[PDB]
Amino acid sequence: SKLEAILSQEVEAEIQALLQEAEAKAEAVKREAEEKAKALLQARERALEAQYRAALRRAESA
Amino acid sequence: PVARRKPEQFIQTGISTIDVMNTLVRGQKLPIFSGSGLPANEIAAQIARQATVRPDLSGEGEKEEPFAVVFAAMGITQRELSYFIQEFERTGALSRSVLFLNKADDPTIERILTPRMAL
Repeated sequence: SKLEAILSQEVEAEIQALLQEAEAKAEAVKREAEEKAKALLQARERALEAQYRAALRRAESA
Repeated sequence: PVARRKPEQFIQTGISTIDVMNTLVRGQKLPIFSGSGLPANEIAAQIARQATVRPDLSGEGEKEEPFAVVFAAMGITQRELSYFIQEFERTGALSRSVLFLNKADDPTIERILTPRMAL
């Protein structure tokens, strides 16, 4: 009862701190997912920029 | 033979395994030993519309030189002649070049005189 509450709140605090660091692990997963997302979108930005920039170059020369 | 100097700059030709491992300097005459059925005319068209000097890679001389591709095809299949007309006029890289072409059915003495004309 009393000792239930004491030891169970202890296990609560331990696994709550550890599972919020696991939430920080999930947040680093989301962080790197945003990193890959911005690398995807910005590399596609550079790709469309360079491709249609060279297309303007080619239409200019023609 | 006293009136020439040695070649000392380079050229890029787009091809990576030419630009890095066996460089084309300006003055060099390097032949492409093709096979029989290999693409040689495709590499011809690619080097023709992708070669560019890089004076920015130098100590920044002038761009007062333009570049000029003199392209002399002698004894071609005429399928390849259609390939060269479209692969030159396609990207607009015909405007810095001059194409001395002759087919296979054209007489043999033009296939003699063609590289004299181009050089």
